[PDB]
Amino acid sequence: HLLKPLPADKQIETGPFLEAVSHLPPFFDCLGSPVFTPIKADISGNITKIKAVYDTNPAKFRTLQNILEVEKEMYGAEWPKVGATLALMWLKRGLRFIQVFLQSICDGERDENHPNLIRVNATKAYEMALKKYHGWIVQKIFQAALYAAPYKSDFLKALSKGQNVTEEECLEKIRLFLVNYTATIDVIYEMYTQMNAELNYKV
Amino acid sequence: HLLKPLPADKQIETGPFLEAVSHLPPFFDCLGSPVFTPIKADISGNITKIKAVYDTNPAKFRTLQNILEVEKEMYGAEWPKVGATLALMWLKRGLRFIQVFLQSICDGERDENHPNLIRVNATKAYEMALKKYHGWIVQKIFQAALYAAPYKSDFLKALSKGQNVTEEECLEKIRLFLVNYTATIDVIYEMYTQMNAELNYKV
Ligand SMILES: CCCCCCCCCCCCC/C=C/[C@@H](O)[C@H](CO[C@@H]1O[C@H](CO)[C@H](O)[C@H](OS(=O)(=O)O)[C@H]1O)NC(=O)CCCCCCCCCCC
Ligand SMILES: CCCCCCCCCCCCC/C=C/[C@@H](O)[C@H](CO[C@@H]1O[C@H](CO)[C@H](O)[C@H](OS(=O)(=O)O)[C@H]1O)NC(=O)CCCCCCCCCCC
Ligand SMILES: CCCCCCCCCCCCCCC
Ligand SMILES: CCCCCCCCCCCCCCC
Ligand code: NA
Ligand code: NA
Repeated sequence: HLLKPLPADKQIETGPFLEAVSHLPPFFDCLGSPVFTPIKADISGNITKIKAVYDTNPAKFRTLQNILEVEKEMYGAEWPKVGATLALMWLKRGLRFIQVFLQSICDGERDENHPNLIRVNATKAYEMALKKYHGWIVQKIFQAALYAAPYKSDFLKALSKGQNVTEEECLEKIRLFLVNYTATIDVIYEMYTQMNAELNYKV
Repeated sequence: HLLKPLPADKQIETGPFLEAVSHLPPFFDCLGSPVFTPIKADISGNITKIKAVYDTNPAKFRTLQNILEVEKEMYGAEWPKVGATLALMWLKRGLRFIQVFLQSICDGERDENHPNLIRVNATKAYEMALKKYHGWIVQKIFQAALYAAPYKSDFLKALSKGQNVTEEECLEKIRLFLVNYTATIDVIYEMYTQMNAELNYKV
């Protein structure tokens, strides 16, 4: 479930984007703990919200840019803290977490003392994508939750279950996925900047 | 939204029980933090599951005892870790948490160093109702989450907002609620014992 390549105009079609990222919450099951259940629910809830908006008028909401532009017009001063704009503001952070996490694993980043954990990789991704938006209590909850993360080898095997591929092949496929995925996330973040749609409030 | 008194036969009608406890998740908002959102979702999800079972045949599922008896018959060896029996096994723990927490506040239990927090009351309730069913990682997550709890005075005011009553009056109304609520929870727990429907697994 690769993302589509970016067109020259860098516009991201909403329908296909939603279809693609809808495949990402299931992989949370690959972490193997109920600790990750509310996480999968938050990301799913963002996707549901954006889809619900889109479905009201797919042509009006053809692209993610259209969502922001249209909602900016539709709403008052509560924008961008409303609607699919808010849902995508949070979704992009989760998407970026996943991106940074996977990229870190693929790049061979590891605690040389504990080379088969994924805590360093998840911590980096958390720092880069989400931490700034969490108050100290939520940050404490993340640090605790990371102990529930699987072994690296197990996580990777879970990502390729049934395919009977080597770890090296699994990582090559992740790297392939990361190309259009990273590009797409980067464009989304830049659009939030350009539209002055980004907020910095903590939860 | 008082619970009904217990009849001589101690049978608890499912429909009215569900209607009554459906009023309890909203009061989570009285804690004033997003930290409690996944908690309210778990308890709501149990109530939804039990209601969904009940709705298949309200007469068959007339009482909570009926639910356990019928599901024991309907299911194989997966019972009691299935169905509305499992949902109620977890719901009762949340209900008991609430009971112990409220009763502790009403009984004047406090950290004399910090008399306007509710951490001691919530810790006691957690220890008595849920802790045993949590692995160490989830227990760490609870301890962290408790820091998000409101001041006692604020929590109580939030429970009576609009009514313009004193704290003393608010607590008298809580104490009234606790009579049939405690009795009902105690019967539920005893039924799980009698039916050998209780499990001790940790999450
Ligand atoms: C039982 C004993 C007691 C203990 C219970 C305490 C439990 C406390 C758990 C707290 C955290 C649950 C995770 C969810 C966090 C969320 O609060 C945030 C903000 O969530 C956003 O809020 C907005 C309003 O401000 C809108 O409602 C958004 O919704 S809208 O659709 O309405 O616009 C919504 O996503 N999302 C987040 O921070 C994003 C989560 C992304 C995670 C990325 C993967 C990381 C994996 C990490 C590895 C560990
Ligand atoms: C974003 C950065 C990363 C950080 C994110 C990490 C977040 C981790 C949060 C973890 C905890 C969320 C709370 C939910 C816990 C639940 O896991 C448990 C068991 O839940 C049960 O599981 C069963 C299967 O075994 C069935 O599915 C039940 O469902 S069924 O309906 O299918 O049968 C379900 O209730 N319920 C519980 O432990 C019960 C909760 C009761 C709480 C009572 C009020 C206490 C208030 C406490 C004050 C603090
Ligand atoms: C601390 C664990 C958080 C890990 C979050 C990753 C779960 C999603 C996995 C996405 C895999 C998509 C790969 C497709 C090639
Ligand atoms: C650490 C905070 C957990 C508190 C859980 C209590 C929330 C539910 C309040 C129930 C109030 C019902 C009173 C009716 C009279
Ligand atoms: Na690179
Ligand atoms: Na007493």
